[PDB]
This record gives sequence, C-alpha cells and structure tokens, in this order.
Amino acid sequence: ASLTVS
Amino acid sequence: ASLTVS
Amino acid sequence: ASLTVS
Amino acid sequence: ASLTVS
Amino acid sequence: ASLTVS
Amino acid sequence: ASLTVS
Amino acid sequence: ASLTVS
Amino acid sequence: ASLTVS
Repeated sequence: ASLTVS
Repeated sequence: ASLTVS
Repeated sequence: ASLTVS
Repeated sequence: ASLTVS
Repeated sequence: ASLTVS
Repeated sequence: ASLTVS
Repeated sequence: ASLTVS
Repeated sequence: ASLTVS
C-alpha cells in the first residue's frame, strides 16, 4: 500500500 | 496537488 | 482514493 | 479551481 | 480543503 | 519546508 | 497529510 | 536532515 503526496 | 492512499 | 486540489 | 475527492 | 507550501 | 494537503 | 524536507 | 511523510 502507498501514501503518495506531491 | 494530490494526496493518494491505496 | 485521492484528494486533488489545484 | 477544483477540489476533487474520490 | 487547503493546500499549503512554505 | 512543508507541503500540507487536507 | 504532510510532506516535510529539512 | 529529514524526510517526513504521514
């Protein structure tokens, strides 16, 4: 699972 | 901007 | 899922 | 401007 | 919703 | 520095 | 959510 | 130095 922020 | 969780 | 703001 | 949640 | 950069 | 989104 | 770099 | 994401 992933948490992506940009 | 984008925050993604999955 | 996503939160997008721009 | 746009806020999206899905 | 809020996007902050600083 | 910070990028905050919520 | 928060991304910090310092 | 630090990279913090949450």
